[PDB]
Amino acid sequence: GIQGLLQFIKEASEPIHVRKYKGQVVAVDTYCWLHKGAIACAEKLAKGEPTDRYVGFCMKFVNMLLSHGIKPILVFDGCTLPSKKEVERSRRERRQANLLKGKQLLREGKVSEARECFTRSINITHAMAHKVIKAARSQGVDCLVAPYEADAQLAYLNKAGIVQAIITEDSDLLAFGCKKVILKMDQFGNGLEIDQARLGMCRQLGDVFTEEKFRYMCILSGCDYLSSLRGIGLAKACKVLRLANNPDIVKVIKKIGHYLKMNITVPEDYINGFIRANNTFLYQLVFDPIKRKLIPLNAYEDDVDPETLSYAGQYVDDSIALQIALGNKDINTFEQIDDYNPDTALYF
DNA sequence: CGCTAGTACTCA
DNA sequence: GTACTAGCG
Ligand SMILES: [Mg+2]
Ligand SMILES: [Mg+2]
Ligand code: NA
Repeated sequence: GIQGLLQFIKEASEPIHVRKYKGQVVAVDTYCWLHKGAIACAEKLAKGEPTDRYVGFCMKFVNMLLSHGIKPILVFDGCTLPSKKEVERSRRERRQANLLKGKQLLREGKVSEARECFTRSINITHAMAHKVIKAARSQGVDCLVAPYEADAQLAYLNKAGIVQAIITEDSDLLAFGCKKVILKMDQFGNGLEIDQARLGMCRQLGDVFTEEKFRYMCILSGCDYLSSLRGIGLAKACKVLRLANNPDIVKVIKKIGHYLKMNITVPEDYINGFIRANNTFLYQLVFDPIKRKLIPLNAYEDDVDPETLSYAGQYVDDSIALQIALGNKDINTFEQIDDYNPDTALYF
């Protein structure tokens, strides 16, 4: 998530209703809904007790979309990104800590406190996601498990013209170069839509409305793949990018002190970290639903060697990739949990 | 004014 | 994943 991006470009947003996309196809960042609905039954999840409330919670939204003549594509997070492993470890430690503390408060008598910790302990597994997948596919709703981050997969589906809008809460979708993003959507169909073309309505951006410059800005402000230099947020990064008559981003990164008059000295590690972050935003592996193969989010440019981009996700055989995409192969255990086949009983 | 980091929150 | 803001440059 880009910390503060939604508030920074709020002039590019407008209140809409999803009836706007009647007859069209939209993709869904389902893990948001999963995280929301899991909270309704955090006690049972923490205690290990069985619960299927989040399933109905998601299917509620799904049916809401279906009622307005919309075809929703539920997209799920797949395997872990090495380039994001920091935030993943952080959140893991967080959830585990709140879990142990929750158990402690459970055996201390503290009720609401332990329940709160349980809310802050929920780890969305592929099992729950697969419950939602079966529940959705039972009603003809297409589902897709990304090879890695759902963000990149959604971005691809939107760029490929397969879907016309992305339903999510994460601002990263804009940094991935999505055209239309529906945020803050409730269970009725009311949400805030940010359009890429409307980024020009943001006076603060300046000439930083192009996909490349916008990406550079989001990265420089601080993303999930790279922490920002101390003292650098959205405004100063956008300032740097505005005051630059140079397409070569690296030289600009080095001259950040000049462009800001802040006397900043950049570490040599941060340059490579930036290269890696940009390469992750650009070339993270996604799954083609049509050709059924692992491709990068954007086509490889001639100035990059795919061999060096393992942190943007490593390749597997397209059979495995397809079985993952269908939700048959467990993301964690890598063992088969289902045997669904889109041929026997999208992807056309 | 901008940015970091801590707090609080997503359900019902 | 989010929003809010007190402390501070
Ligand atoms: Mg995501
Ligand atoms: Mg993201
Ligand atoms: Na920052």
